[PDB]
Amino acid sequence: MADKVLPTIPKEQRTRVAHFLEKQGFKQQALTVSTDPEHRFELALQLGELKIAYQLAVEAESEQKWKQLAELAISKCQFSLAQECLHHAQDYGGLLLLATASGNASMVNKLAEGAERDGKNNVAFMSYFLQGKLDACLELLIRTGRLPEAAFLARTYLPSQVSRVVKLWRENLSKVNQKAAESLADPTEYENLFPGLKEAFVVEEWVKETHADLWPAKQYPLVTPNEERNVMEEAKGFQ
Amino acid sequence: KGYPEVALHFVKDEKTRFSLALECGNIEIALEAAKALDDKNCWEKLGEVALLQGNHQIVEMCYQRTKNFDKLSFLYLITGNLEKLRKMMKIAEIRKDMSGHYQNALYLGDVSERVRILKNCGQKSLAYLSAATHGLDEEAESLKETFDPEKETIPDIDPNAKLLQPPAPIMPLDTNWPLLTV
Repeated sequence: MADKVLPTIPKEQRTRVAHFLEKQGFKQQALTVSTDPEHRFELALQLGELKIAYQLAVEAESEQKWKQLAELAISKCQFSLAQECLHHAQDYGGLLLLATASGNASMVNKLAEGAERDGKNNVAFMSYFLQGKLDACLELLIRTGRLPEAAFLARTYLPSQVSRVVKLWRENLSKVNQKAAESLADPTEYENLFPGLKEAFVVEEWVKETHADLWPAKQYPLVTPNEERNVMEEAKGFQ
Repeated sequence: KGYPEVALHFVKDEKTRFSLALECGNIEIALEAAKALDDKNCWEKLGEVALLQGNHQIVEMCYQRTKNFDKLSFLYLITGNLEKLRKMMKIAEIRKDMSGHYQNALYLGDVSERVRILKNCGQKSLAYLSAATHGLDEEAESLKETFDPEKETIPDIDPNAKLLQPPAPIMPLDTNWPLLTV
């Protein structure tokens, strides 16, 4: 009966009543009438026509929508898309949590790009590492003035930037003269670098490694490939 | 200043001494001073500075009370050895967490965090994503089913980034770092 009336209601009317309908709990039906982007939106949150919600979003026109929505999407476990929205949002933090949990390089490159974006030094490093990229970690340091720290990495996992880098750090120190403050040596004397001969470089292990990076470590797994990184690793690594 | 030999002719209270400890940079006096400092910030700058000047063997301690725990952890993972971080991991995991477990996992393969993690999540989702490769996707499914599952779509993420790097023989780690005033 009402439907005959329905033509003979418009804009705003629909809204009020929609709220009534919503009160009725005739959410779907409430959806059908739906009439305000906001109105549609909130209801949409309740409702979850997911795709449908997207169309309403269309171009959302507010990350806040995406943020709100992201939580919702994620709940529905409509991730493929969620990723698209979140990505669309480029809302890195939550998105990272998923991306990381299954794992992914690709995410990492784009993200790397992002990593560059973020404005505090630290996250970006994990990324660089995570990717496996000393190089990236070290380059990053150059901008931030992480210098003592950069040396440790450069030493540990040797890109022998310890030599290069140390000179520069030392130079800062140098600026701030005093001989102790200057501090000096790479192959020999103070440090014996390559003459010490101990644990962050060489070819053979490295060759084995070269491959290693390429295969999946294995134990028993899924399509989501292996790498391990534990006891065993220590042993071969020494070899 | 001209030498801390100067410091020696005269100087006083730990507070004063401290001032000297910066002014000279008298970090000898600092050491004690530090002990006696406890004006945090004071420290707080200082261990680094101490490092900056030298010795992380010591610096680690300094930082230890300082609650730059993560930082120390970072030092440990930087270096190419495995335990210390793990106890620490225990001892901060044990002190709650929702975004931090991550620290333990990467340099590792295996994590135990997952046992805990599932509890925070408990949607079998995380548990699967994480799970599958030890050849263990399966338990994550068992619960997931039990629930009345809710997964239905996923995004890219197939393990594809390298958790690799650290320190095979020749050209170190750095537990301890040598130097020289020269």
